[PDB]
Amino acid sequence: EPETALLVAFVAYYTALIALIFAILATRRLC
Amino acid sequence: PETALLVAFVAYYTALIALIFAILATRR
Amino acid sequence: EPETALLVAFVAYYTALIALIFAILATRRL
Repeated sequence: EPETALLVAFVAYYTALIALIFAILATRRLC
Repeated sequence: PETALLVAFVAYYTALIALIFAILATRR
Repeated sequence: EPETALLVAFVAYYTALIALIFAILATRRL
């Protein structure tokens, strides 16, 4: 599957951005 | 291809772990 | 639970960046 690779990469790219912001929010919530 | 889809799945599961790790820190 | 969750937030931060890299690395294969 050639087109499926972009599907998982985009989901991974946005999910990692969601996890990136949550880590920023969790740091600034305690601190 | 399978070689690129495998790397995209690592990124996906690594993003899932980072997302779970973020939840564990929020609950505390 | 106290200052411990701060370090766990740092683990989530760098793990997400690693996921961002593999998402870009998987795009380079196309």
